[PDB]
Amino acid sequence: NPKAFPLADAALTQQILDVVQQAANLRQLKKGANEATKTLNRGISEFIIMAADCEPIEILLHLPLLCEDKNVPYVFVPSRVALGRACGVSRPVIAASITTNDASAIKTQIYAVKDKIETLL
Amino acid sequence: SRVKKRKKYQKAQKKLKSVRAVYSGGQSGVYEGEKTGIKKGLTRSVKFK
Amino acid sequence: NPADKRRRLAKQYLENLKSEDEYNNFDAGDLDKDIIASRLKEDVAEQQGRVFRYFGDKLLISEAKQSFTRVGENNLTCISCFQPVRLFAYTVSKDLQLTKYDITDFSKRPKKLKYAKGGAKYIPTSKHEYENTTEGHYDEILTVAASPDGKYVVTGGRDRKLIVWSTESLSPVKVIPTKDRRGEVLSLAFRKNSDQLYASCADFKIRTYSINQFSQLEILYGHHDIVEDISALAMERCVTVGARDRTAMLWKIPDETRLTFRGGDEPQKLLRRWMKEPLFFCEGSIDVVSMVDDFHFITGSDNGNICLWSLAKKKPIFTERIAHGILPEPSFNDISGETDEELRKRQLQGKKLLQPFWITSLYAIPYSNVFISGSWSGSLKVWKISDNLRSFELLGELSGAKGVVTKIQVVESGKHGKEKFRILASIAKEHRLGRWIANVSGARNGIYSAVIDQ
Amino acid sequence: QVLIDTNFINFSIQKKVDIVRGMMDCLLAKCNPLITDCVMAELEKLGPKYRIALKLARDPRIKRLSCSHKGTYADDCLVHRVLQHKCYIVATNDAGLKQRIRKIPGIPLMSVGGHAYVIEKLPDVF
Amino acid sequence: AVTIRTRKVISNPLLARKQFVVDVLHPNRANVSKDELREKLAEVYKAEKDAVSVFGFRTQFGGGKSVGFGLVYNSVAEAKKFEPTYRLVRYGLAEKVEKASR
Amino acid sequence: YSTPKRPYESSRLDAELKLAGEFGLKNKKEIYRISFQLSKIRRAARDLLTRDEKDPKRLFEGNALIRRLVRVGVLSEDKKKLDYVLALKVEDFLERRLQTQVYKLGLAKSVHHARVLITQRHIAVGKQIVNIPSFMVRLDSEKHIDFAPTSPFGGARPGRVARRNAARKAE
Amino acid sequence: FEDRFDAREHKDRSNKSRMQAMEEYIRESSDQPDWSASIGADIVNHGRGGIKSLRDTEKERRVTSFEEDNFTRLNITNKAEKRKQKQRERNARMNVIGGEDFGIFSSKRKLEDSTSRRGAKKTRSAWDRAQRRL
RNA sequence: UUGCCGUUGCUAUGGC
Ligand SMILES: [Zn+2]
Repeated sequence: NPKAFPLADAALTQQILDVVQQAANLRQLKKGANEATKTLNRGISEFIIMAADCEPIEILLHLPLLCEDKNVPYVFVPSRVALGRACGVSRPVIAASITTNDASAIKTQIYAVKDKIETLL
Repeated sequence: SRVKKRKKYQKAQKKLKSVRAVYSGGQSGVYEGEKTGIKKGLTRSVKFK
Repeated sequence: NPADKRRRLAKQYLENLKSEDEYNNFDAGDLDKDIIASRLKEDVAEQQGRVFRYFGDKLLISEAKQSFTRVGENNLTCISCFQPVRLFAYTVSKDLQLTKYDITDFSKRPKKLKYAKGGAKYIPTSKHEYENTTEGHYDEILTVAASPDGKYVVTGGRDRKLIVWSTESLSPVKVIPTKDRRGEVLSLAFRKNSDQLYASCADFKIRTYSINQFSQLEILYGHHDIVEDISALAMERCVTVGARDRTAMLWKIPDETRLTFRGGDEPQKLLRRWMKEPLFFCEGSIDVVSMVDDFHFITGSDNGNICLWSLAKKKPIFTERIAHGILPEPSFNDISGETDEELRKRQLQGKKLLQPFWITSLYAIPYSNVFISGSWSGSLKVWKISDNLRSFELLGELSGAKGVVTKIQVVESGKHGKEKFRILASIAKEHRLGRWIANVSGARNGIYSAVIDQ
Repeated sequence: QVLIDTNFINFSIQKKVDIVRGMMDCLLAKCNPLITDCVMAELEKLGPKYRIALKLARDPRIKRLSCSHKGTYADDCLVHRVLQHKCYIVATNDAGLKQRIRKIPGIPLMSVGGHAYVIEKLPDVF
Repeated sequence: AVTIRTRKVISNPLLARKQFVVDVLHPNRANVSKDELREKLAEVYKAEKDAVSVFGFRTQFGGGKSVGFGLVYNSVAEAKKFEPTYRLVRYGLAEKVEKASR
Repeated sequence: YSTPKRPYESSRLDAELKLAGEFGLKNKKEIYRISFQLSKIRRAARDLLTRDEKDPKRLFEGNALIRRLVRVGVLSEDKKKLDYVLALKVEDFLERRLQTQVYKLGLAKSVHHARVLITQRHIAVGKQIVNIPSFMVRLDSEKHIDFAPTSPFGGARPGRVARRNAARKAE
Repeated sequence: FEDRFDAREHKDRSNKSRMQAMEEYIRESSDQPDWSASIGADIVNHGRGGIKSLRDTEKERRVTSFEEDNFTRLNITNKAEKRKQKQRERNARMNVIGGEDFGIFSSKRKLEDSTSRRGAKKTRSAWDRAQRRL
């Protein structure tokens, strides 16, 4: 067991990154570590994606404890660069969060990814 | 015909707050309190058989 | 066996549809249409041109004259060239400057001629999407395209404009906005020997223009992510690739129809295929194209794939999995923050977070036997496609280009059996769309020219 | 998921309707039929005239619940476990049980009528 | 600014003619503007403006494109010979009215 | 379309109340039309289940039905089984219409704002301006629902109210 | 007896057996692409009609090919249009949902009777089926 | 050979 433990393999990683890109287009993604912990303590979050290769790792390992407290799925993508590119911004991000919405046109996709990463976790 | 069903559904989902207790979306800001009262005598839970 | 029964019943079905070689084999409608074919005109643009320049193993590779002319522009982004039937080249940067070069002095480095630098002066005084008719670029010029006849260069970027500059003076003759808020252009390609431009805009849209008439022909829709690259030849077909939908489409633009080609490599079946006796996996995002001829093309992916596709097969014909290597893993003095090397090594998880270089530039020489791939591995790769057109293979490398290769294209010289080319490649220290790129390992913002011979 | 009782089974066999196939072409959905232990106790207590009905209720396609009470009053058991939970269709032909079930709200009621099953308080049948 | 595209250009020597299909492109304009289209066609091909003709115009839904049928002649006299009289009334010079009785 | 069996029971009335209010429908005929053809769809899929495995009808019409249901978009890509066609229902069908989709994509503030945007022609999927609200967008036309370029909520010239107010304030 | 020239037996029928489930499976397992339109270009009356079905866009492509091929507009011929356009659009809004026709699932027509289960290669001998396999 | 700056060559490199 490493610190960044529940890492996803390549198929789950690309499923995660595709729904991250679609939520970023639909304004349902809060990107960055402290925005992610803000939306996590506010409770509007469906799952959090941490990238398992940033330059420290505890910098985002603070978030699994918060997700565990509030029972939110969390998953580790192995590329901060690809995560930022999926988020649609011109920088690497290390953590992102899918906020809850019921007037959301990708709710089935988000729920399927939640089920996959929760059976992983 | 469309605005009538817009305004009899708004009436219906305002009546639904009376019969059930509707999940409004969770805690908005700081937890202020129950804002309406706490009854220590009433138990609104379904007993079995 | 249900799929066996499906295949069997489909075979019986096709046999029955046939039901509902002799010495005489002539069909009246076919020969009548062939009489109309003998009657018609314009066997010029619509050549279904196959690969007629078979010269991959012929020319030299290992001793190219490689000059990396460094320029003082932050993050060069595109390269456009020109040959008539003196040669000029064009570069453009993230510093909002277009720069004209002369390149025809073949044995030496290119020569700067003229700047054209937009800036904060060109921000429109409206913030209103159809009075975007200014005369310069105020944000992030992403692509240049020279005319096949050479009257104009046409450029555009994240300011959702197409500015068409004259060649002889680098002056903006005409401005055409893309009339909506997300309408950033990402790739431009003229169809060859023409005046028709194909721009690929991030509205999942492809706009087409006639430049010498200052008119827009046709807007054509249908990708699912941003159309990251475009490619065209002398035919009125076009080939675009959207980024994350992992499909490449090709467009009959007069018919406004398309052929889609999805990817579809899975590490489950691929690791089983290796398990019959290994760090290779699925696909991120198809990124770059170049139409090699009018029956085949090649795609550069996000997991370092280079794939070769035909016009007659949905799934790709040939793959090449790792084309520029896998990236150097982040150091133990920059992963963890513990004290001991054992825990800082445990925070690498072995091989699980090694990510491959992604091919950020691909150029097929038109109708030829050889294409060039480039990323930030430092070394361009040259590949030739086999003469049966079902595979390609690495010839050699061009290792004098330190940085990301934001553009590759070649410039021809020499006659039908003796040839020499200079491969231009725009080199930056930052990807042409966003930043995202750490470990800048000795990169410089320059033009890597190579002179290849024979 | 549909709770069966004894007169629904008897009327199914008297009208020659299969249980799971009659349920499926009534609702146009996939059904899970449930025999409570009190309905099974009632079918067994019906005697050796109803052997056909008992060993058609003994069917692996018909799943079965485990009621935890004294006595075998299936109408009480069905009414209690449906007004507790509201995730059940009640298939019945008793007039009294039909009136109880259609007086408690949100509970769809299925019944043998004619030569196939009918459903009433389920508002999405077509 | 209107835009022009010829496709499938064949030659009819029996009718001394060259014929083709005409994709006419007018983004943010109403329609084909047929006389201006004959001008644009007569200048993209050779001169013969009273020998170029278009007849079959169908605009697709939402505007922009329209497919027409273009036929261009040499020799305006033999164009007058070979074209029909209603199209000559529409575009060129001929005008003979029918006798209105019964 | 066709009317239901018992059209006036209170569960059906509260059903239609929730459906018309949650999806901005004008009358009962929207629900009844889309439910009539859904009834045909899963009445067919019931027969495809009542025949056996390796039946030619079941194999070919089953994968045909689930593939064109996935391409309409009411069925996701991974559930390629034929019992999910039975689990399908009416709001899975009228979440696919253009009014619902315009509101969910966020070009409008409610389903009624979406209905008036569609009927005032500010919405175009792909190339063509769609102008009826009950359109049933597909899984490939799901991402090209945007504002029409002929409309002031796109980038076009502003309408008559805005330009008349600008002219009168210029006077 | 004697021969008699039968165009109904050397005419290309190919439509008694053209079933949409088999054709859809062939389009799935075809391994060559399918010429689909740019996505807005195939809806018809701003959505007042359907999208258009695959048979309708095939027929439209045939009509425009014949159209350009011999330079003639088709017409508003009353009997054929009052049959075909009105009956076609009414069964289109009946059975075509979102560009996909679901009319076939509501139609009794046996697949294996006409379109499968080969009649010429019926192999009514043990030896003929043995030679057809090997 | 450039936005600066260093080695420079009497041309190539490397730090922002
Ligand atoms: Zn019981």
